[PDB]
Amino acid sequence: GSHMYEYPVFSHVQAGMFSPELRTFTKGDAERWVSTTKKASDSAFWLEVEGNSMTTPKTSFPDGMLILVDPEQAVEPGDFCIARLGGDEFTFAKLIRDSGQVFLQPLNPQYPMIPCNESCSVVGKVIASQ
Ligand SMILES: [Ca+2]
Ligand SMILES: [Ca+2]
Ligand SMILES: [Ca+2]
Ligand SMILES: [Ca+2]
Repeated sequence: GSHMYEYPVFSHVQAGMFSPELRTFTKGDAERWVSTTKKASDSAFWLEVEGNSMTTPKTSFPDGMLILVDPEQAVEPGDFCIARLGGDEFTFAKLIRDSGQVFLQPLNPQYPMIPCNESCSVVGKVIASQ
């Protein structure tokens, strides 16, 4: 007699003009809720992938896919995550170790890898998709 879960879907828009991979949360409550078997913290939420920066040329997050983000789970190289850059804008990428260096790597080679040091902090771990 297990249980299923449903988390809020949060909206976000392109942060800049020529950087679609950079997002910003929109003002407003959640209007949509998506279910999953994935047990997560009460801070967890979904984000709709909008674009192809995470679409591979076999893990791949095509445009339109929903991803479950849990701010309460620890992230390490190898995990996919949401990272805040600058303090207000965020991006969805794989956290990796490039020759010992920590970078955010989009799955679509067309987008640049970004260092995660000072103006970079992890928002949450991606733990599921729909
Ligand atoms: Ca909590
Ligand atoms: Ca779309
Ligand atoms: Ca570990
Ligand atoms: Ca899935």
